[PDB]
Amino acid sequence: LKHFLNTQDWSRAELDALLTQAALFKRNKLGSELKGKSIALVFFNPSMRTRTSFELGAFQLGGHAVVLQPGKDAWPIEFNLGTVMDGDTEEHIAEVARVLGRYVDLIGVRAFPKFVDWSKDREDQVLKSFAKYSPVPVINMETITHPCQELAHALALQEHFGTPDLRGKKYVLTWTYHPKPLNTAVANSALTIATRMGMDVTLLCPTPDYILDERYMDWAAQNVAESGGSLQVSHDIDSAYAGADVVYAKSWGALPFFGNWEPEKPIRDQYQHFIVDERKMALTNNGVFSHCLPLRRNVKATDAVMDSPNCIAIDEAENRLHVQKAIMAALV
Amino acid sequence: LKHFLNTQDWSRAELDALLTQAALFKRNKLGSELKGKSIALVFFNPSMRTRTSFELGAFQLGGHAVVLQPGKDAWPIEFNLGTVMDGDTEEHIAEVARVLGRYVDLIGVRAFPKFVDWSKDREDQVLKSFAKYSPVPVINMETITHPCQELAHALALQEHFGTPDLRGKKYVLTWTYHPKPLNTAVANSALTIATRMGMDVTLLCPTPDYILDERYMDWAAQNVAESGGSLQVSHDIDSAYAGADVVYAKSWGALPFFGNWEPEKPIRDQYQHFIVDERKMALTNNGVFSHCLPLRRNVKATDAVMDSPNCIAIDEAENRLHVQKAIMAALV
Amino acid sequence: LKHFLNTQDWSRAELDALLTQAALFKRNKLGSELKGKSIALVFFNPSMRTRTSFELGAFQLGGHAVVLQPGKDAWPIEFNLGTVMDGDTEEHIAEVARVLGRYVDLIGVRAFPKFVDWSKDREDQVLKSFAKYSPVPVINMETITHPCQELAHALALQEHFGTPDLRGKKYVLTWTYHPKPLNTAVANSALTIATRMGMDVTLLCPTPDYILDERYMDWAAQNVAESGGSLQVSHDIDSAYAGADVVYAKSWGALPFFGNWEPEKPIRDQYQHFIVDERKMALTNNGVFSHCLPLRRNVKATDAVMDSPNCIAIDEAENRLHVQKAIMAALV
Repeated sequence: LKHFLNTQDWSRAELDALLTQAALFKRNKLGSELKGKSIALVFFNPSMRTRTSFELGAFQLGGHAVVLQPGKDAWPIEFNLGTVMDGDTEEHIAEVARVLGRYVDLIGVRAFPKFVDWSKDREDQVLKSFAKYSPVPVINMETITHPCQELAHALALQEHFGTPDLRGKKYVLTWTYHPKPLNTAVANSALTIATRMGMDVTLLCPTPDYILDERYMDWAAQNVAESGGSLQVSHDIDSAYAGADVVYAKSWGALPFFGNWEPEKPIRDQYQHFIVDERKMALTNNGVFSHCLPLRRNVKATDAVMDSPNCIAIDEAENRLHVQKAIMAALV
Repeated sequence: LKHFLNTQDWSRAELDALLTQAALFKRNKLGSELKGKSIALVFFNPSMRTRTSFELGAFQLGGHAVVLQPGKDAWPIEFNLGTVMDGDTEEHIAEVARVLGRYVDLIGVRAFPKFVDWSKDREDQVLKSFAKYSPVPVINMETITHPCQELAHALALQEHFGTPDLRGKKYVLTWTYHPKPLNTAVANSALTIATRMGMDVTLLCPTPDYILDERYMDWAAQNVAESGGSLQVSHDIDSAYAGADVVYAKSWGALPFFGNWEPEKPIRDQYQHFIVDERKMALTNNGVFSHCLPLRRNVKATDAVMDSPNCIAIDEAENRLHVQKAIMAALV
Repeated sequence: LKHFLNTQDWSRAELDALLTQAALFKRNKLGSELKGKSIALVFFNPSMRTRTSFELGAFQLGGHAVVLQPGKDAWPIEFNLGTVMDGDTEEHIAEVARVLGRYVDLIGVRAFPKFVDWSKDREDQVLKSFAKYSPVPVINMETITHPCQELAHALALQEHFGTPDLRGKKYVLTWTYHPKPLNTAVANSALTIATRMGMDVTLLCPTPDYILDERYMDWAAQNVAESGGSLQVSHDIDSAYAGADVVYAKSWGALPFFGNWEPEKPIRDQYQHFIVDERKMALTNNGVFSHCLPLRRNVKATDAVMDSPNCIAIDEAENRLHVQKAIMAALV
């Protein structure tokens, strides 16, 4: 059974086909690819873009999305195997996945890490358990990676430069400030897709402690070797933005300080100058800026940058609708 | 771009057309006016009638409504301009409105005042910000006015008297009791529409402190001059209900005591006799009674009055469905 | 007006017709029985299977379900008659049922007992009030009985044995452990339907204190007399499972300890051995096991039993979709 857990599991030809179908749906949005079919959108965390785009995408293709929130309107779910369920969880994922599988044709799942222990969060237990027990395709709506965001981002870039071939473009994935440590998911995904697309990628971050998990650094290395791009880690702002064609910002807590954010607070607070502003963007080769959203203004990026004509964040957000319809169409 | 923020922004001919389309939809409820289209229903507060009627209205016209709850299932939104977003809000309305605008064809918004400072609540910041940044029409689902309720109310009255011309009818907008101070929204709207319709309006309230905001008292004065009706403020129950054709009840906290409700409590508590009962309704010219709902029985109105054949509250509630379909159809 | 509050209110011919239409829908799931129609699914408690199956069922028949949660996204509702509503409730069921009745064609309602006083919970006030004031058919989505579960369960059994006639089969409704006292609803329903189907029913429970409310014991006695089956209460595990054809497990708090669960805790805790495991199921006549779900693994039933090919819980869950479509189709 084929799922959409990560773009890394898909071949370049399959991803290219997805992006092309997405472009096609953008030209003709109403279709019958999901006529009479349904998708269960399981959210373990809040969402505005993902819930809205998936719900509308199902509707536009003749299907129907059922939105579920375990712990809120639905029952809390247990994922550990061979355990005595006398705690807070009411039912096991083994039953939940099988039951949903008797109702819907697709299952989307959003589950952010707990932020207590990265060693446990990095296993991607929720998503993997759904994929393991579900008899129908499972779609990652964001866990420790955000593959739907990757494709919306990729499409937006191809549309901006007017070509599907992004090789040679200078891509800067820069860390940004936030009063708290966040999920590395979007950063993991940006690094993954930018390298898979063969761009010259530079991972700009405050210190070596902010380098992404080895898993993704390795995916990136393997992607560069196959795509013809390049990977580089940098801690110098100016040399990074210089001649950049694309700048993608995202904040995340240093992995080594996972679970023990107390001492990491004073560390992030001394790098508030990583905020994307006009000065930095002026160093780029008339580069484009984007963010997965939601974005805190004057913290992650300045009002000027957000309101700049070079900001394609709204276009990237729109593309979430189109690429997700291509994904559901391909899996059903 | 045309929005539906207040009936006051619309000409009498445009409002008449809306009411007529509403009557038409009431006769033939299924249509294709919104086929393949969608509306984002953004709720910052609870709702039963508004959410249900809008969701069903979109469905009956071939469209689809996406229900969003910021702070609950969606991310909290910031509305202030040029501010450092390092607080509770995750994203700015500038981005939210633009993003939604890439997904849906219409946006409905419900946001009650905070009740901390009327000077700030009366600016109608949430609704105005959506209308300012949204590339698609915005619909008021209740903020400091409730225009959809106005039209449902107006239609119900025209149906009751069997004519679209309500001039000459004696209309009484009376304040009612409630253990707490409420939003003046529905009262502001009732005063607005009753005068726009040219009726002889009397604003019955305990003391001069319960007179509505000047903005609406002025809209009313201007409406009377154009419609041929009349406006009057009264603090005497009996003289008010006398010969009334319509009685609309609604409770609200005295504006001058906004933010400082402590001393206003003992003031409202000594006017519990404003409750609409059989004795008062018996003084009317076989008048009709209604309320926007939800209504607390034996507090705002008695069981007898609510169960009376002269109570058209259920009809007014139904009409919310029909007038909203006319509104969405007109804006799309 | 015909409602679906309990199978006991329906004749055997009407129930048989429902089960047959359910089997028909299982073969051809898309239809137009609810084209342009809608159902309001009112949930006063969480739900995964019921919300999903009803929402999808409405969709597959061309209709639309509106999901409402009083106290959450909708306003809290008052059910007591002739009372001063100055408390937590905002509106009365008399108005809520009438209003919904002007919007939708069917109303489903889920409301679990409060667990404070069985004498009050057993009156089934919420469901009865909806049926009393609603101008459209009302459907029980689980209160003190779970009739939709009964039919899904019954269909699954007929499919398993390959015949609609279940007379003669040995049916064991066994109590199971849980760190807390639960609703007797599913147990009440299992006893009701198993006897209505004419099976040889044995109510297995720890002590006489765990015998179900007289209302259902009497329904069962009357059912046996009409169906040709039999009813028996047992406190001996081994003699119960012996030669059983079906074993349905469910946990519930002893009625006599309702409201005062403190002393009932040490009582349930000494019967943890009622958990359905391989040893017990091995005593059956190659019997089938099921549970309404959600189910806590290694508490109510063991991993082995749940993963056994004799467990038809997933099939029973699926059937909720089919029998509910038959119910809505019959009532509309």
